[PDB]
Amino acid sequence: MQNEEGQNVDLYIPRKCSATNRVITSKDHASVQLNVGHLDDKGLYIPGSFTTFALCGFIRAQGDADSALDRLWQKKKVEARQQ
Amino acid sequence: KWVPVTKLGRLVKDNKIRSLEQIYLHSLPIKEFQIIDTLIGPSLKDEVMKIMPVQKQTRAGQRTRFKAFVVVGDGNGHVGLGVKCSKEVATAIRGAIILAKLSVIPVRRGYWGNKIGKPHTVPCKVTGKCGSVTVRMVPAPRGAGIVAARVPKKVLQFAGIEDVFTSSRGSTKTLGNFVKATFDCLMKTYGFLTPDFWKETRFTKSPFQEYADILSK
Amino acid sequence: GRTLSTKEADIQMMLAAEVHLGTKNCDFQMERYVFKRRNDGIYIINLGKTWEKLQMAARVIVAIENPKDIIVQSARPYGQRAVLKFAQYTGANAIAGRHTPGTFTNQLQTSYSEPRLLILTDPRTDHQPIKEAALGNIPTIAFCDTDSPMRYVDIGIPANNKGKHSIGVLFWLLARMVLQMRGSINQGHKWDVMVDLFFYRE
Amino acid sequence: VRVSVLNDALKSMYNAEKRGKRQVMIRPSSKVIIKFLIVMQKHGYIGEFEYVDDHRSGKIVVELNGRLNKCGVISPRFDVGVKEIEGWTARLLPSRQFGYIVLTTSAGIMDHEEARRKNVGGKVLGFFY
Amino acid sequence: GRVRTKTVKKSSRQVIERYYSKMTLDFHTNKKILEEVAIIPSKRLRNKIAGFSTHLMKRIQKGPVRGISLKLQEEERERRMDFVPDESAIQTDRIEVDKETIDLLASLGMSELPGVVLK
Ligand SMILES: [Mg+2]
Repeated sequence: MQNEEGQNVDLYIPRKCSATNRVITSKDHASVQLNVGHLDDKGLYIPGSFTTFALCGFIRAQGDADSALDRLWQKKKVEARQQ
Repeated sequence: KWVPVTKLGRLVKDNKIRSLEQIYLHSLPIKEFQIIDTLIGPSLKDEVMKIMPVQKQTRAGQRTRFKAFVVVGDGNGHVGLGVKCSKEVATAIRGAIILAKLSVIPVRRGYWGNKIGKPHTVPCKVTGKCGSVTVRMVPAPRGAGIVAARVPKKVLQFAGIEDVFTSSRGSTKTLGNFVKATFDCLMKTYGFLTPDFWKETRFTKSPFQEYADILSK
Repeated sequence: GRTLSTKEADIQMMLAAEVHLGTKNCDFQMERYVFKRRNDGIYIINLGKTWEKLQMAARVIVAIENPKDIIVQSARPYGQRAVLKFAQYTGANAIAGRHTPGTFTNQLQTSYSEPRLLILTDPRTDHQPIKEAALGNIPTIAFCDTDSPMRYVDIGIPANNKGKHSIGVLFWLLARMVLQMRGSINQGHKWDVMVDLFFYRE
Repeated sequence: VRVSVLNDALKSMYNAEKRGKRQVMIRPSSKVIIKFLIVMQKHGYIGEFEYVDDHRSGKIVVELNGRLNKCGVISPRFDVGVKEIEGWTARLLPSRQFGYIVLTTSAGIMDHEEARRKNVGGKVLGFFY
Repeated sequence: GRVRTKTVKKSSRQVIERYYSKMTLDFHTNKKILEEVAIIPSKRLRNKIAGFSTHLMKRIQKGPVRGISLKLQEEERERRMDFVPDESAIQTDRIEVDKETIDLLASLGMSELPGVVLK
């Protein structure tokens, strides 16, 4: 949200679930954030280089978080050449 | 003085975390009221809303305990609610203040029509429910004021909302449920997905990962 | 000759350890990792997906700057030694046996912990740790069988988490991958640590 | 019996979006449903939708972006003049900054802002946001 | 009845944990050791703690006792458990796998894995 002039007005921009797109609230303590590190040509982890995924409490309680994260990681690895 | 027992408390005492929005972004639990006191304590104001006695029947009479409801707020988008039952009214009030400080939440404020100046009302229609009490908040034009009963009006004033319309259904004479429904309605402000939030999220390191080396000791 | 690849040798060892033998029931959320059901009724797990999930879990683990923020625990007796050795070699913490309720929520408890990641041998027997972690924004990696519940499981590795040999092999495999990604040991299927060290023993 | 295929389709999409499904099935298909879906897609509340022919009413498979808070039908289709659009929007939409009311007018199926722009009235079909 | 209280039990456990080296199986020697290495307000309490400590020592001589952590017992257990056999108990030379596992490996492309044999 922005003013007519163009100034940011919101207190903060909440994160969104990487799978459901739901807004992650401040008291959604079931939500999680995961970093999947990247590997070089020799199968060595490169420090500071990872893909970040956020999962909401709704999906994690529903139990679809595992499959959703698997699909998202597969797509992101295909895009980023992580094999 | 204060000896933090959590990573978040340690970071707040070490000044690595300077704003409540950093915690709100990652939704980390807050288990020490000293964090809130250090971050937004100076601008916080507390108010006792009701002292409710409750009684438990026993073999040798009725055991009476008192319930204290406390509302804390900065009037600038931060509000919290606390309920504490205790034998003594003073102890109940102290516990309620601590709980409200711990339960402070961020409140999203938007515009009714033209977006000039600071926000004055709720971004969209919201509804909170506690027990049988349902409280609905509707955006209002500038100058409309806070159209609400005394309890929701106090909660909204502490939250910092300038003008809004409200409707209520159910046993609103149940003050605890009324205030809890108002708090839920205010909390639901940031959970609604609007077009301005359609932009893809750019994640940032959580505090525990950013200051992992500092917390490693 | 024809030296096997790392994945080939790894899947061979999984077959030797019987990691691909599931139970007679399959969870609807674990069905995607199951290959097919045999005439007897035991579901066969897909060792390729198991290896890929092991790789993913190792990738997630290696990204943790401080290994002491990772807690791995096993409720059942068989996996206690496996989790102990995994913690010893990867540098993480291990909790062997019963899990104290409130460990992740009671800030005043003496055993209070704030892990950045949780690792579990079986969700069914480690339900309480998973439920508690659901209250503290703690990511979860779990070794899930065909009938394991997937609730509050972030990364589920499809494997037989009931046999001592299977559990030991799985934890040895995860430790080897994490160490290789870190770069402290040589790449390939071989690792100086004896696999039997992770096996439950009378 | 089946009375409002548009209502059935919108309810199916709303339930699927709540459940978090990436794709939803609509059966039977209709040109009113297609126009409603096109209106939503124009503003970006849904992804691509594909029509499947079966020598019958047909079927539709719609991809869901995750941006749809709620889509619903208004029954009966009340007559809405150009001056009643403000009241209908106040009644149905969460806010004045976003949200759409779909109307069928003599100029075609369109959202309430386009109806206001063209100064055309009609009958309310539904809403989405 | 004669049931030792929490005070006696805790005192005996702590005394055994902290001074296992000098502990004996004789009640009089144990009570003398307790008098030397602890402050007990009551002689009756001292005798009760000494007797319970002797009983706990007798059990420990048999084997491990829950609630008591002995450095030597733990170190000996770790030393014994840390051993490994000459040959690992995982035979990759011969692996009997069912036709379903054969199909799984064929789908994976690992239809040539050495040692894999159908029943
Ligand atoms: Mg018709």
